[PDB]
Amino acid sequence: TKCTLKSFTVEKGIYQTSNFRVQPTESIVRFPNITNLCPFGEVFNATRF
Amino acid sequence: LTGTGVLTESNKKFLPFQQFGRDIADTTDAVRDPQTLEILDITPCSFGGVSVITPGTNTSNQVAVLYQDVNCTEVPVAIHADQLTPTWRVYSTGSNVFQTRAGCLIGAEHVNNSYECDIPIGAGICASYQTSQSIIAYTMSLGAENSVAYSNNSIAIPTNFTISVTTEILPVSMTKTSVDCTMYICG
Amino acid sequence: YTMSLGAENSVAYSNNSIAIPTNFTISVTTEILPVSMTKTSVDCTMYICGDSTECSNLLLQYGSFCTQLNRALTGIAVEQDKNTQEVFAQVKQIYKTPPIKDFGGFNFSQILPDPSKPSKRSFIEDLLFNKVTLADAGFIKQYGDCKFNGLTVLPPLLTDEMIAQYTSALLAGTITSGWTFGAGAALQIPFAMQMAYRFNGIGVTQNVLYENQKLIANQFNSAIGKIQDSLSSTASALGKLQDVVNQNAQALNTLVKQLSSNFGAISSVLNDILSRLDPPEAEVQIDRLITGRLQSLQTYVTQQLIRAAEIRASANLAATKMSECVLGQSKRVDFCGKGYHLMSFPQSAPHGVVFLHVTYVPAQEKNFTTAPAICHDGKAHFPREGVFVSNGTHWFVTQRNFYEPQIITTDNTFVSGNCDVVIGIVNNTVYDP
Amino acid sequence: SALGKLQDVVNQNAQALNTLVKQLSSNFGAISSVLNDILSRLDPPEAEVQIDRLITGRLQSLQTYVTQQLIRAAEIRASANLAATKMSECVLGQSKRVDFCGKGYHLMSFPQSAPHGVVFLHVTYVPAQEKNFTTAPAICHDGKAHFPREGVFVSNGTHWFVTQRNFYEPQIITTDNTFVSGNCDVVIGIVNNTVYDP
Ligand SMILES: *[C@@H]1O[C@H](CO)[C@@H](O[C@@H]2O[C@H](CO)[C@@H](O)[C@H](O)[C@H]2NC(C)=O)[C@H](O)[C@H]1NC(C)=O
Ligand SMILES: *[C@@H]1O[C@H](CO)[C@@H](O[C@@H]2O[C@H](CO)[C@@H](O)[C@H](O)[C@H]2NC(C)=O)[C@H](O)[C@H]1NC(C)=O
Ligand SMILES: *[C@@H]1O[C@H](CO)[C@@H](O[C@@H]2O[C@H](CO)[C@@H](O)[C@H](O)[C@H]2NC(C)=O)[C@H](O)[C@H]1NC(C)=O
Ligand SMILES: *[C@@H]1O[C@H](CO)[C@@H](O[C@@H]2O[C@H](CO)[C@@H](O)[C@H](O)[C@H]2NC(C)=O)[C@H](O)[C@H]1NC(C)=O
Ligand SMILES: *[C@@H]1O[C@H](CO)[C@@H](O[C@@H]2O[C@H](CO)[C@@H](O)[C@H](O)[C@H]2NC(C)=O)[C@H](O)[C@H]1NC(C)=O
Ligand SMILES: *[C@@H]1O[C@H](CO)[C@@H](O)[C@H](O)[C@H]1NC(C)=O
Ligand SMILES: *[C@@H]1O[C@H](CO)[C@@H](O)[C@H](O)[C@H]1NC(C)=O
Ligand SMILES: *[C@@H]1O[C@H](CO)[C@@H](O)[C@H](O)[C@H]1NC(C)=O
Ligand SMILES: *[C@@H]1O[C@H](CO)[C@@H](O)[C@H](O)[C@H]1NC(C)=O
Ligand SMILES: *[C@@H]1O[C@H](CO)[C@@H](O)[C@H](O)[C@H]1NC(C)=O
Ligand SMILES: *[C@@H]1O[C@H](CO)[C@@H](O)[C@H](O)[C@H]1NC(C)=O
Ligand SMILES: *[C@@H]1O[C@H](CO)[C@@H](O)[C@H](O)[C@H]1NC(C)=O
Ligand SMILES: *[C@@H]1O[C@H](CO)[C@@H](O)[C@H](O)[C@H]1NC(C)=O
Ligand SMILES: *[C@@H]1O[C@H](CO)[C@@H](O)[C@H](O)[C@H]1NC(C)=O
Ligand SMILES: *[C@@H]1O[C@H](CO)[C@@H](O)[C@H](O)[C@H]1NC(C)=O
Repeated sequence: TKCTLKSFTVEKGIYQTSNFRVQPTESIVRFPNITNLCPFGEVFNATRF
Repeated sequence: LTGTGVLTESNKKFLPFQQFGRDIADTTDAVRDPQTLEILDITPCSFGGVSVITPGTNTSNQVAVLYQDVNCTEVPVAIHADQLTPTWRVYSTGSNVFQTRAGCLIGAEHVNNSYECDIPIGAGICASYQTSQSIIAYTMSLGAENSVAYSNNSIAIPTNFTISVTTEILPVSMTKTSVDCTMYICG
Repeated sequence: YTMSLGAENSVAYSNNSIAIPTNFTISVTTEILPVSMTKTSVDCTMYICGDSTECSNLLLQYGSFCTQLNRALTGIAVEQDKNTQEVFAQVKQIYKTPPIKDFGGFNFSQILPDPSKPSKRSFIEDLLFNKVTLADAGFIKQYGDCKFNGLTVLPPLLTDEMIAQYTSALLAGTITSGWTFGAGAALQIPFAMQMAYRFNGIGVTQNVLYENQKLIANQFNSAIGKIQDSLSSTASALGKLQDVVNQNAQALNTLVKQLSSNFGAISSVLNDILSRLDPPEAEVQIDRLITGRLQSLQTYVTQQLIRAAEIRASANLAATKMSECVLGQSKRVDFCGKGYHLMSFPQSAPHGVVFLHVTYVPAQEKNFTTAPAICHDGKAHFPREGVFVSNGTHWFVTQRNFYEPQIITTDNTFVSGNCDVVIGIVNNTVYDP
Repeated sequence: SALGKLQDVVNQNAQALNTLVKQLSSNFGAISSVLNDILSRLDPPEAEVQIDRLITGRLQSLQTYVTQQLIRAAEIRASANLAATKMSECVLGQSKRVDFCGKGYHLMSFPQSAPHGVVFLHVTYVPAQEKNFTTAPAICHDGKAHFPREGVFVSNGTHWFVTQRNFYEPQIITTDNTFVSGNCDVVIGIVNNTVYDP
């Protein structure tokens, strides 16, 4: 309240403040099931080039 | 889609072909996990609905905190009390923890006696600094109750009187400000 | 068509012809006034830059726009609380009606609190609460179920139970004491004698009440019944109040919809801008977005300020009506319903008040011959309080607003001058008791 | 604190101005909030962009300040109109409007100036000490019903007086205090008594 009002002294009353309290945030990444795989198996391990 | 928030078990029933929920402002509300066919509600992790009740720093430095529309068990998870300074964890749990219809009030001693409102909190609850001294929260009083001894053949007539001088203050004028536009913008 | 102003009605004016009512009606009208808005609050940092450190750092360059917007909204909410406080909290104590309802035959059961109820609201209060739908709001309805997006609706300081208690105290004070409870300590008085006071206050002798008391009571009850029917029939009556709500909702809705605007940037989504462009140009894009959202917030705040000024004017008017209308008896014409004012009864409503104005309306009118004075013995006699009338043969003196002829006597009339001055004086005999 | 309402106003204006001053410290997206530094560090090709950013930001601040001033001035004008009406109907006359000139019945008012405002001292009359009495809406005397001209009938237990309704001043009931109308078979609650005839 003191800094949000830009003063070292605070009068009586109920002030509405901001939200300075930060919190550490982890990261998550989600993608669908891996499907639709190329023919690389038969391209690299092909019988004859 | 990408975003920031808290993922919680949802209650909705997404259609078989819908993936991402959406509010009326084209904003993500719930999502379907790409691997597990479960719907997760995304509640943003930030609380700005926090009010600080304080008596004047001249009188004391004790304060109370009001969190808007929360239960008293959801407070250390709504504001993430576990990742806060330990001096903020005083004002997230404890013994002075009232549950008003407006939210969670912390640091105010809940009393039963009603008094004239001093610092309005909300939903009929007002707080004040009183006696050794501490902050108290109470259902504000609307005035001392009374009963009129009314009957069809009884009248109350005054016999004395008082000349009362009351004071009504009304603002009349402001300060005649003047701004030099070009000097202010382009001095 | 070319709209008609009203029904043509020529008045049969004549220099010696007066029209005096012979009967009346006790009419109850309804006056609806808004008293408060919804105490909306916006978390500006979370609205503009919801959970994004870089966006918050960029927004911190723009100084204290965000702070002053929050301060303005807090002032608005405080002003609404003050408006409600000043309109309703005008009684020092909390009176309650006695169990006996011997109110001279008048039936107040539709405005006094209902005993078998937890909210202590009257029938009309329940009607008003059930006639204010919230299905057309959108944001104000979806937030009441819990729209957590940095926008919150603070609850009013005085709960509906407290507002009902205040209206109950005012109503009980008015019924059981008249106007004394407003000036100071409540001084009891039979309700019939209070209505006699009011009739004297409108220039109608008190006996008129006592000679037609039951009929008037029935009329009042009937009028209250009609009000019930109106509330039961027309939902749109409280339009104004609903409109207010709607307007606020629309504002909020507009504000919310502004989150979907690019304001000239490449995308309305902050994260896409951050991930897609290099910082030198992502900074320009986020500056565009910040300027756009700040302008939207400024427009919303200005509209809220103007609408709150409107609501403050309405609340001041409502407080003045409560002071001069309930706590007393006003002589201001059409200030407390059409007709001569008798009394008024407040009733709560969602973010507003509804006054039932009980007024007196002349109904059945008769033509009488009139004179400006009467000449008895060369002297001119004028009525002390009333007017001379003639049914064709004899001259009586009656009160102006109700035909009650009385023999002309030296106690009804006062002498002044002689009969050579007054233009239109007639000859008659002033009986001397 | 009694005159807080005035101070608030003053304070608000000050705050406004103060904020305006602090608004000169903002970049609004520019590379510096100081015009002199931008002019000393950049050529017109990019000084134009920086100064445009500064101009837009400061113009927005000015517009916000002006709109706030306009709305607050409208409020203060409404309050001043109310004060003018209060002076017209409160000092220069005698208002029967309840609570419009202080709690209680209005007697008079005295105005006093004050920095950016006025203070009304409302002198009002307030009943203090009260007594119960038995009352009747009217009294029969000779079959005919008598109603009080101004005031109500009261009884201290044995006798009946007629008193004005704002101050207990019991007077003997006579034919100059009461007027006749009809007969007393209609009034509900009427009581028998004698009307002394001078
Ligand atoms: C004044 O008007 C009222 C209503 O028009 C009259 O009351 C009516 O009286 C008749 C018989 O006299 C009844 O049949 C009606 O039912 C009454 N109306 C209502 C609404 O109750 C009243 O008599 C009139 N009085 C005078 C002096 O004209
Ligand atoms: C006042 O009017 C109400 C009507 O709103 C009366 O209530 C009705 O009373 C009758 C008989 O007493 C019942 O049959 C009805 O069911 C009641 N209706 C409601 C809605 O309560 C009430 O009795 C009247 N009071 C007096 C003293 O006459
Ligand atoms: C005007 O009113 C007076 C009094 O009301 C009438 O005088 C009385 O009229 C009744 C009949 O209506 C007679 O029985 C009385 O004898 C009359 N009294 C006197 C002293 O003569 C008068 O008749 C009315 N005149 C008109 C034209 O209606
Ligand atoms: C009510 O007041 C009246 C008058 O104020 C009292 O009348 C008294 O009557 C007796 C005999 O009739 C006189 O001797 C007294 O002088 C009267 N009093 C006065 C003040 O003049 C009456 O007694 C009072 N009754 C009650 C019950 O208080
Ligand atoms: C006031 O006095 C009159 C008498 O002058 C009372 O009238 C009598 O009433 C009774 C019953 O109430 C009848 O039996 C008598 O015949 C009536 N007398 C006359 C002359 O009419 C009247 O009741 C008294 N009032 C009160 C309230 O008691
Ligand atoms: C080719 O076969 C070997 C084993 O025989 C396997 O490890 C490798 O992954 C195969 N290559 C591709 C492209 O699948
Ligand atoms: C992904 O795989 C898991 C288990 O293999 C399965 O339960 C789930 O339904 C799959 N989802 C999709 C979208 O294929
Ligand atoms: C708080 O607890 C009550 C149960 O008493 C519950 O109804 C309410 O939903 C809870 N609040 C929230 C925000 O879930
Ligand atoms: C208030 O009263 C309730 C009973 O209604 C009681 O349970 C509670 O302990 C009381 N609290 C205080 C602080 O007196
Ligand atoms: C009225 O009150 C004043 C002051 O309290 C007192 O001096 C005076 O005697 C009182 N008058 C009566 C008639 O009681
Ligand atoms: C009064 O007289 C005029 C014409 O002289 C007539 O039009 C009107 O209807 C009359 N009204 C009554 C109540 O008699
Ligand atoms: C009225 O009376 C006066 C004397 O009192 C007389 O002079 C006059 O002629 C009379 N007028 C009429 C119309 O009777
Ligand atoms: C009314 O007007 C007529 C016509 O001019 C006139 O003869 C009569 O004296 C007037 N009477 C009054 C009372 O004005
Ligand atoms: C009037 O009577 C009521 C009924 O008991 C009582 O409570 C009250 O104190 C009385 N007041 C006076 C002034 O006698
Ligand atoms: C007052 O009411 C009672 C019953 O409630 C009745 O007996 C009495 O006659 C009434 N008195 C008056 C003056 O109305």
